Amino acid sequence: MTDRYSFSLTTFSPSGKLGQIDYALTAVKQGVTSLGIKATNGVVIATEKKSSSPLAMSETLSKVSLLTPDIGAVYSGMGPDYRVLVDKSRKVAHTSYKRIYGEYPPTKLLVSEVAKIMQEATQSGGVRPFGVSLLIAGHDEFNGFSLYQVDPSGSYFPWKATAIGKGSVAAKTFLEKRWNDELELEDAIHIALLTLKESVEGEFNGDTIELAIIGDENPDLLGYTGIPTDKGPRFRKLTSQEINDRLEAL
Amino acid sequence: TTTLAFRFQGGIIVAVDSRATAGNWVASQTVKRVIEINPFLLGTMAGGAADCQFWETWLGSQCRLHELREKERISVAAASKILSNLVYQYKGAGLSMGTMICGYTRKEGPTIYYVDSDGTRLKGDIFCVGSGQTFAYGVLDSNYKWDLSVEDALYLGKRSILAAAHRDAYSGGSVNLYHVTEDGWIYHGNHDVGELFWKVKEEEGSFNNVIG
Amino acid sequence: GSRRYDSRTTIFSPEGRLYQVEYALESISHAGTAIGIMASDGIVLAAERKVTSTLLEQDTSTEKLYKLNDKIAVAVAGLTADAEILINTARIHAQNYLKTYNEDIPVEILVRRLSDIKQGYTQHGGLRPFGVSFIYAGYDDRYGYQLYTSNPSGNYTGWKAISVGANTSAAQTLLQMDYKDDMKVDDAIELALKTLSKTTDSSALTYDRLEFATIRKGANDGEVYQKIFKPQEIKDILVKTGITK
Amino acid sequence: QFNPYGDNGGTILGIAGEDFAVLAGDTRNITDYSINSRYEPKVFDCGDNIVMSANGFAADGDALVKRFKNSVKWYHFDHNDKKLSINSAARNIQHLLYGKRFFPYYVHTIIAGLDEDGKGAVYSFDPVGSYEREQCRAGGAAASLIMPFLDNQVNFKNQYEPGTNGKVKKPLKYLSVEEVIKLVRDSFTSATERHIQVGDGLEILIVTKDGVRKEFYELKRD
Amino acid sequence: TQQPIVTGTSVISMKYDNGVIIAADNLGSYGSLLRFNGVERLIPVGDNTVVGISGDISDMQHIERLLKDLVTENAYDNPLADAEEALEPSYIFEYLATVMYQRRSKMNPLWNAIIVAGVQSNGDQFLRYVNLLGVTYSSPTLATGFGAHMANPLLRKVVDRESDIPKTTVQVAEEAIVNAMRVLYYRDARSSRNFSLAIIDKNTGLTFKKNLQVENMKWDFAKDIKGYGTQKI
Amino acid sequence: DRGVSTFSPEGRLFQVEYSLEAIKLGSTAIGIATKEGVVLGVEKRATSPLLESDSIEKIVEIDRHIGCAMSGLTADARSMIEHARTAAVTHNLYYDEDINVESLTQSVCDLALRFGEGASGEERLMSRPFGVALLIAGHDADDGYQLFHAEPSGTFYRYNAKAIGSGSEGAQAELLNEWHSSLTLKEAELLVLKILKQVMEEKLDENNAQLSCITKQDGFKIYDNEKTAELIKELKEKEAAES
Amino acid sequence: GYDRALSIFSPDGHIFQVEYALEAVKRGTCAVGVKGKNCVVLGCERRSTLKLQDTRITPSKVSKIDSHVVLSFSGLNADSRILIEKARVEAQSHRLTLEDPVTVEYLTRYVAGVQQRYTQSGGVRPFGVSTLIAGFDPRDDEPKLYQTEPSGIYSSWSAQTIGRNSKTVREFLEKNYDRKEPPATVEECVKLTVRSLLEVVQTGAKNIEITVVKPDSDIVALSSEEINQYVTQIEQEKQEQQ
Amino acid sequence: MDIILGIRVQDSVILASSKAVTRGISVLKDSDDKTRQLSPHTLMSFAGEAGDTVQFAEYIQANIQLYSIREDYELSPQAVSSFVRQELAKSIRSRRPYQVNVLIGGYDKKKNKPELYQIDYLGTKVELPYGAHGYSGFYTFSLLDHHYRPDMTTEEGLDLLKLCVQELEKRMPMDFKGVIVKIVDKDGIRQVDDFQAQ
Repeated sequence: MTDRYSFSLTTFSPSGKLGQIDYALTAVKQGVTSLGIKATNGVVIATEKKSSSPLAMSETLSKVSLLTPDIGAVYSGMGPDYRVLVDKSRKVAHTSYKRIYGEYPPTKLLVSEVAKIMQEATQSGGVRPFGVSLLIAGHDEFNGFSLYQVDPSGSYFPWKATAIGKGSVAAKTFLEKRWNDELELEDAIHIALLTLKESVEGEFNGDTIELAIIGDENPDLLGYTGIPTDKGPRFRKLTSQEINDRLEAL
Repeated sequence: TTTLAFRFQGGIIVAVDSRATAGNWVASQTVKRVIEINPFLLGTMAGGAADCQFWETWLGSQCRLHELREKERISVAAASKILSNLVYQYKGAGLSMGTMICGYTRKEGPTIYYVDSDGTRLKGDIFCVGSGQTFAYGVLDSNYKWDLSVEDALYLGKRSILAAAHRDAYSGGSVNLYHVTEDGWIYHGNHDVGELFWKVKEEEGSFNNVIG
Repeated sequence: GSRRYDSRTTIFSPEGRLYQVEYALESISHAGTAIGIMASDGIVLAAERKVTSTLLEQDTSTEKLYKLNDKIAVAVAGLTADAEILINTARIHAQNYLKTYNEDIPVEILVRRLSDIKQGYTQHGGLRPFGVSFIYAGYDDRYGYQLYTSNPSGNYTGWKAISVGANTSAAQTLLQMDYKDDMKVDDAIELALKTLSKTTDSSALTYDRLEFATIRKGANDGEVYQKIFKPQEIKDILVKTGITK
Repeated sequence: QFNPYGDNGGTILGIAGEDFAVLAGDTRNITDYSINSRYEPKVFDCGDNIVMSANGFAADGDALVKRFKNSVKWYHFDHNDKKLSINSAARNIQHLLYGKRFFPYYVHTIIAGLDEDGKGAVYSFDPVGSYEREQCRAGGAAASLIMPFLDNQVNFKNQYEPGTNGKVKKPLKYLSVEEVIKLVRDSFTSATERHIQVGDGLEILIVTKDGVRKEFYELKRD
Repeated sequence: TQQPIVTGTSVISMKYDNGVIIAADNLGSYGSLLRFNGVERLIPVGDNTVVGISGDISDMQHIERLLKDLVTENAYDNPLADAEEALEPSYIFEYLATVMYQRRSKMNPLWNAIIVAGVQSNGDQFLRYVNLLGVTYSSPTLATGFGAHMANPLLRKVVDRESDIPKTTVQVAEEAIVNAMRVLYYRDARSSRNFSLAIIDKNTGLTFKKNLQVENMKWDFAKDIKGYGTQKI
Repeated sequence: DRGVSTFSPEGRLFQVEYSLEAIKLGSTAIGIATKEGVVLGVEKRATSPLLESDSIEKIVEIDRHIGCAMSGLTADARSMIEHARTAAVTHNLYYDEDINVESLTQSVCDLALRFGEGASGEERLMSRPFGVALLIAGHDADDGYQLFHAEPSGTFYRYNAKAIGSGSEGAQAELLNEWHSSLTLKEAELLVLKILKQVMEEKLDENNAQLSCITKQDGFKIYDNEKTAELIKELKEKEAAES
Repeated sequence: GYDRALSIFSPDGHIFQVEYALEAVKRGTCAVGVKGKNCVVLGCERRSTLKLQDTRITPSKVSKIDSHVVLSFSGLNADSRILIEKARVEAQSHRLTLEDPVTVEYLTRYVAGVQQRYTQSGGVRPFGVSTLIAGFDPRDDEPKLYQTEPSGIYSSWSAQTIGRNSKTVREFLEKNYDRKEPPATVEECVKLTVRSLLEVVQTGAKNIEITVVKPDSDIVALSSEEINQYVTQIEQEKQEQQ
Repeated sequence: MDIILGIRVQDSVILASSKAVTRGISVLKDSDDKTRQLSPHTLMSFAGEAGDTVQFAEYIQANIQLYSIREDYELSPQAVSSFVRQELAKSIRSRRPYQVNVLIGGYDKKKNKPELYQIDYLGTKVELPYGAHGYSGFYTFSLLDHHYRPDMTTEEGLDLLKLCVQELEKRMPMDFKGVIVKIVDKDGIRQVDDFQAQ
């Protein structure tokens, strides 16, 4: 009685592929257009906000989560897989670093920690592997601003701009052409709305874009108005009005 | 308790007391003091009685099991080293053992290993172990001679026990003699200390050159 | 239960093979290339990053070069993910040898462990194995410079020139000819780059499609100092050989 | 705080004879000066010509016995009703005794019966393990008083016939069941006077190949 | 471990020819403060066993639950069971004893002392004692707590051998129990003025008179007044 | 793979049936218990100059009063022996005496039941049942000389003689005719050699046969190469003079 | 739980998984042991086709199990490490506990025992390796040669050969050895061993590795130089018997 | 305890270890030696509690000997001293430590330098040109420092060690009846039979 399932559910096929990773990727291709840009004077990430219903809050909805204070992530794939994964990433990041080295994990180090979760899950049976791909966009004061891709298997590679979801390749073409480093964060926000207007047609607004930047400070993001002791967050998610203001700014 | 073994030309002479008491009055002259491991191996009861009773019979079983397993006679050495590993684990929680593992094997000859509660393992050629050890060794030593025949050898073993029995109140009911030979051990009887004392006093002249 | 809800692919085959292992080598043969040239004053290491872009960083040149020690490093051919678990555990296996005896692990011990963990995933558990092949770039004072490759099957072999990844076949056919049995680093660098161009299709050989590391004895750097070449030092060596074409 | 361990008195006596053996015990059970029982069988038949008494502390007796009663049952099942030998039973007890010593035991156990080659046998135990075979064994609180007579008259030790008393002696005769019972009644009648741990009743179980035979002699009541 | 803070004292018993009698005060002490007066400490377990428990109340409460579960588990396997394979005095006592021995052997002990009295419905009288030390014994008279000391020598004049058991009647038996208890209240003040007393009959099953009170009052102390508050300056 | 709890319409498990298939492929083991001993004989078989043929035997001692000869897979009979030694040793320590051959077979048969996925009754740790059947022969002081056939299925029967192996169908048939209730140890051993000769396609040598015996002044005793050959020498001449 | 089945019966009374284990050994390299009455010779292939191997850190086929005992094999290296490790531990376990140098028979029982376990026990498969175990018992000058299969069975053999073209090397050896007159001198027993193993390696005289074991820890591996010399000689012998 | 001295001279590493067990007047045994060969050029001598001694000694021996066959390589005396230390420093937390103080005397065949390691039961390992444990060192350090200063041969060490042992048995009231001396150098391990003035 009870489970006995310990046989791996991810297995090799005659070609050298892994059935479960192939499947999972189809889901990711069909998922919501997300991109990431390093502006060099920041990092701007944008993703599609969506609504389920007009009578539905989209405050609760999670399309951009802060993994650690200076770092945000966005994705294309399977929403439920994303939500749990964010949780295990937040937990280990807090317990194992935030009073051990006395600060957040470096971006590359955090990409490896995610990578490991996904790989445990691919090796081991009882459970199928995560079906997701992430774009982890970040700042760490020992590497600047970074952009990574995290694949479903947990393969990762460095990027300085990319897009995943539906309609990626052409989105990368517009981004490649418009930005080539040394660019204001504001300007990268403008370029990003332009790339996505061409990418999404039928109805387009800044109330269907959810935009976050890592690329600012306020005293409010030290979390106190007194005498500094540390630097604190640089994650800031914008409200819908601010985004419409940048849509009005040519 | 004074329990002894020596290796000599003829083999090994194992000489021991037997004595159980209710007060100081010796209730019975018979207590266990020799634990029979196997037909050629002796181990002595002393120290933790219970620890000795259980673990030397146990030892006998595991030895019998080796003779099936590997089809070889055991060493006295192999026997001791097993005992010691187990003894050290149960230390600090109790467990007390005082034994000498004595045997005469074809693959070593007459061989004696000393084994205690703390896990020492020592080989020697002459032992007395006990609390009457120092006196008993005196008697043993001045008439020791490796070359010597079994008959004399036995009477000397016995005299060391009586000498010990008289000063200390932890031996002397009767004296049990065993000769461990190549082909197994041979009992040589229980000697009444009462008849034995009178003979020895006149005869040896040791602590008794001028009788006292 | 799980009997008719699972299968057994970790069993043998009517040739003596294991399904997943044979297949694992296939996965490796279309992954990016790693090359190992052992010299006798150094180790020269080259890797091709297949496909590079101006949207990927080409700036990170540890992407397939990882140091497992300051005396042993591997070059990876297969997946980043598969790689990560054996690296982290290998680095840990190091520290244990180092703590116990106050001396670094030889290459050979560390390989034999790795291989036993990899064999283990097909040997019990029902699990799947890794799909990444390692080239060990390494040191001993018993064996000089050492060059190994180990596979998901857990067989390991001693080398002084080896390749795994794609285009293995082309690199090794040129390399065996142009090899000199005892040679300096700089000579090795000339030989490597020469081989490299003609294993990379058309005009493509660039500094920023390459990862290069060399392990030299030095005399302003310490004995067995591993230099993992960052872009700019690749640019230099290409111009010196003149091979950029 | 707590240690339940004390004493509960009582006295048992085992004698190996020529073909037979006895386990005699008084039937008085105490805790200090109070009477727990004035009849409570203090020799009990465990079966197989084996009769058994754990004198000392009661609380350990009851436990020792229950562990052992289930072993008599399991030996039979697992080996098709092959009856338990006095020597084998003695080994089985050794292991029981030795099994607790982190909670140590304070009993003097004695078993009596016949061995399977037909000689009366009595075995005496030390409270945390060990047994050895003896010819005669007085046990319990009043062990120390009973043994010095017993040694003369049964065992012919520290007993010599008026002459020189040193090359002339009184010799060993294995006693009869009648002659043993006289001795045992005499021991116990003297014992009652001197010990408040002996009295009330005397149960002698005499053990023969015709079974276990019960005898009852009366003793002193306050 | 533990040492007392809460006590109950004194449960006394005897055999007669065709039953048993047991009587006990009803008490939860906090020392010498009679805190709970009325606490059950004869627990009828069926109609043929009464369990008397003396000692620590904290321990007594736990056994009190355990006995009430034994009835519920005795209705399991057949509901009309009461001499078929459940509900006999020997069963209730052996059960208690196995727990009693285990707890002391690990030294975190049940700090009670128990008297199981009943009349088997298959046999004759049952009377057996068990304490915290793991000593257990049987006798025709038994008492725990103070009553072991003081009541039990009174009991022994009526019955204390087998032979004296047919020669004691319900009336003779009841007179000894009523005498003994009067003694217990007189020389020891812990014992509550209210008691419950039960007579367990072959002839008429279980008769339990609850909440009976000491009577045939002593006021003997009045003879010995040499004053203790009667002051004249 | 294949069910571990899935029975035939009769109600005989697949795994049990498959157990019976490996047994039938070993070399014969034949026992006759007599009133002075138990004889166990095996065909060891194979003779080669690149083979040490008198270093391998199929008659292994469990105890100073218990042997077993086997037939079927030999690798399997090693796990059975490891369990059996441990159980016998622990019983000699507790009660000082011989363990019963029937008792031993039941203790072993209990661990023959595990195979497959686990139960909630039992923790099934193995993968197949054992593919060897055994003739365990012994002595006890309470039933004398005995001979037992343990099947890996669970069933164990006491016999006065039984053959197992490939060539058992013929062998058993001969055993009955030769068997009588005044048979002795010395006759039984000669007869074993007759049976073995008959069914061989070779000359009977002691590098293809091994004898063993039980006498209660020596326990389980291997009839050695030197003695077994002397017995073979005596056979060949006497047979070859009845022709 | 992964204690459930992974090795099942055949209907023929074999085991599928043991039949498939033996195939991996055959595809493999060849190892041989030939006995004198003074030595036991072990030949092991090292057929390096490619010249880009560095062969002082290319694995060997000879392990110490003990100072007077060797193990050689033919089969997957990966599996063979796992068996080799458990066998070294067992030699030291005896040494520690019995105060006695190790006897060859018990070690063989041990090597047999782990492989035997993994066929019988669930959620494990047997090793891909057959072995030869040889050495000398203590204070003993007579040779010992054992063969174990990953079935877990075991035997002694006067000589045995394994791996690829086992048939060919048995068949040859059978004509050049008798138990009644086996070789006394190292040179001629080695000559025979090199000659059998020449005939299956193809070209080899540096690709053949000989290690000759004399009583109690005199274990010496003959070199290329020496081997090239015996091959010359064999080319002289084959035109003296023409 | 057990008086165990070590002196590292120029050509070899000399360890001195007690030779007898004295019960009363007379030596019951005077054939004692307590040392174990770890490897042919790594030696460990031992002092402490007599049952903690054999139990540790065979435990450490077994592990290092498993590494020797496995790798078919001899390990350094440095390698062994780090190993011995770590293992002591796990047990000193535990509730039944060993109470064994060791000296491991080795010739590092791989540096070609002599090395002497003194290791406390605590796990305090120190490399020294001479050392002692306990109350011994008060009498013998005062000679060793004055009369001896580094860079002295094998012959010189022999005489020095004799002088030391004679003062310990007179003036210090511990009795252990002299030492029998062993030398660990390049060519392995010999026991120096003589003890008349060496």
